[PDB]
Order: sequence, then structure tokens, then C-alpha cells
Amino acid sequence: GEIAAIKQEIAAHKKEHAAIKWEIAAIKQG
Amino acid sequence: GEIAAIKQEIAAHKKEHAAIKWEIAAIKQG
Amino acid sequence: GEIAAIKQEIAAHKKEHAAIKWEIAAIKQG
Ligand SMILES: [Cu+2]
Ligand SMILES: [Cu+2]
Ligand SMILES: [Cu+2]
Repeated sequence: GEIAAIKQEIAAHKKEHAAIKWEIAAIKQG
Repeated sequence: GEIAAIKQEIAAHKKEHAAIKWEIAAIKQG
Repeated sequence: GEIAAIKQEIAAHKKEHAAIKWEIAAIKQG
């Protein structure tokens, strides 16, 4: 339940990390 | 107490999400 | 253990906050 929903959370935070780095790269390659 | 301060936390993270999207938009409309 | 690893976490989130502000400043001073 809980430990799982924390893992589901680490999932989306890993994404969110990657997405912000991509958005920052793309601003610089614009 | 705890469940409340977690909700107080989801509050500020929602903001923080919006603020970063606004800062990224504004860089592109600059 | 837990309270400590939460504090270790607040550590890295403070950083992460500063790092994103620096990356945004530097895009604007580019
Ligand atoms: Cu993070
Ligand atoms: Cu987030
Ligand atoms: Cu944050």
C-alpha cells in the first residue's frame, strides 16, 4: 500500500527530474 | 497533525509545479 | 534512521531548489 505508493512517487519524481533537464537543454538549444 | 502537514506540503508542491512552468514559459516568451 | 533520512532528503531538496534557480538565472544572463 504505502511503501508501494512511495515507490510510485519516486517513479514520477525521477521523470519530473528528467523533464526539467530536457526543458532546460531545449531552451539553451533554442 | 501529520496528515495535515502532508496536505500543507502537497499545497506548496502544486505551487512550485506551476511556478516552474511559468518561469519556463516566460523564458520562451522572452 | 527515518527522521534522519528525511533530514538527508530536505538537504538535497534545498540544493535542488537552489540549482534550478541558478540554472534559470544563467539562462536569462545568457
Ligand atoms: Cu527532486
Ligand atoms: Cu514535483
Ligand atoms: Cu521543492
